[PDB]
Amino acid sequence: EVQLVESGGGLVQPGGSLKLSCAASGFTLSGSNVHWVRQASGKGLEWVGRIKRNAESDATAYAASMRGRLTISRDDSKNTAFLQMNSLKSDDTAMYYCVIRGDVYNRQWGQGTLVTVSSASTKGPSVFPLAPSSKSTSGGTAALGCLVKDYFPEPVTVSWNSGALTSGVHTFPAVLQSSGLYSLSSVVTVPSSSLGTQTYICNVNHKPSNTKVDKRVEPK
Amino acid sequence: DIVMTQSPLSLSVTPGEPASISCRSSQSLLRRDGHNDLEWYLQKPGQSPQPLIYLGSTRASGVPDRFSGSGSGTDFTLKIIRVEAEDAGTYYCMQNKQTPLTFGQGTRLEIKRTVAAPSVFIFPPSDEQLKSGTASVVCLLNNFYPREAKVQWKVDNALQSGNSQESVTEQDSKDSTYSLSSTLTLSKADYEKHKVYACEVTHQGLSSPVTKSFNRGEC
Repeated sequence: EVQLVESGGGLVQPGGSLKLSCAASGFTLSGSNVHWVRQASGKGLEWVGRIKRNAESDATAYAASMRGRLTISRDDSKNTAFLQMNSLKSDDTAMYYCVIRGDVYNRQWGQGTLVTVSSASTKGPSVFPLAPSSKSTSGGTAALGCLVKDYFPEPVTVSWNSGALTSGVHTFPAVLQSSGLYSLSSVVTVPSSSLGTQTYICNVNHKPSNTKVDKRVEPK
Repeated sequence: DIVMTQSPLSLSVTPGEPASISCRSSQSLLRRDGHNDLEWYLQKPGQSPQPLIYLGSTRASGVPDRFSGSGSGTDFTLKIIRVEAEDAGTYYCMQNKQTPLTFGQGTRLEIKRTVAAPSVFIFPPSDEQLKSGTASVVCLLNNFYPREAKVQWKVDNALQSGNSQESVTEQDSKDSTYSLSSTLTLSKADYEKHKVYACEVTHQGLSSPVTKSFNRGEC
């Protein structure tokens, strides 16, 4: 199998540092040119830097905006590429992507890792059920959900019935409240004839605060 | 730096109809071998960008016939001969001639479908949230098209202004619809002081605005 594991992201304060990691599985990184591209929430794509392959003298280039604050390297013994970012500013907040330019995984992007530059502290969410009721029934369809409130930073992952329930699911983009904390709802529309028999659990994970909650949403 | 100018910034195409995206480079991207150092990426909602075209006109692996890249030197076109619901997302052109690599602004492709009225559901604060000392009323607008929708909140006939937040999902890759969540934030004391919580929805697909409400304490 071919894979690109990305980590070393997360919450960091202004002026702080972060070392992002790009772990390759199934192919040798020393033979590829590794690039880094960021995307601020709802924005476009911005190249950050790259490290050429061994046969290309491991040559590095960096974005003008990241003015002598970047260090790209590779640990070939770990088969991993690194992006070291210093003196971080709030405008460096973005999803950072590792991009392979080579024989394998050519022009393909990793899932990315979210970097949040903020003076706000981590907060685990409160998970509340959005119970199905007559007010949440329209014909022979019922809607139900989970309110994932008061967390920081992003992201929050929500699944239903351990990934077995996907059809009719809408996990809403997080909205930053006036408190500086995020809140989201994840909903499901289901048949109302299944309300008393089928169990509906929402699986919430806020990795930044190590909060994992399996919440059963029951009618009434 | 090479500047990449994409055109249009958005477009709405009905499935089966063609789509064309322009990309203009500030510098020549032409190679000695006849190709161009120009790529096309698609970013689907909740996903990383994915390659479509490279060398100006070469399709990436698994990318079908309906997608084509053409142009030379500075003027580039991405064509989708027959648009499909799955094509919903943002398209970016990119130059890989030299460092820094540069992208166009991005083009959002909306899949145009038949007008669909939302299904509307209202959720009172949970007993568990009320226990924690807080109250959120959730109004759900499910699977609608177009995205323009208006939600009005009333608490005992009092128009709520500034105490609600909305969130819209991106266009669904299968049915081409949007979903919206509107949250009304109030203190537990204010929630307990009132009876009728009403969510009024206005959308093209409804002849008249639809109201979903509950009475606190089922009254």
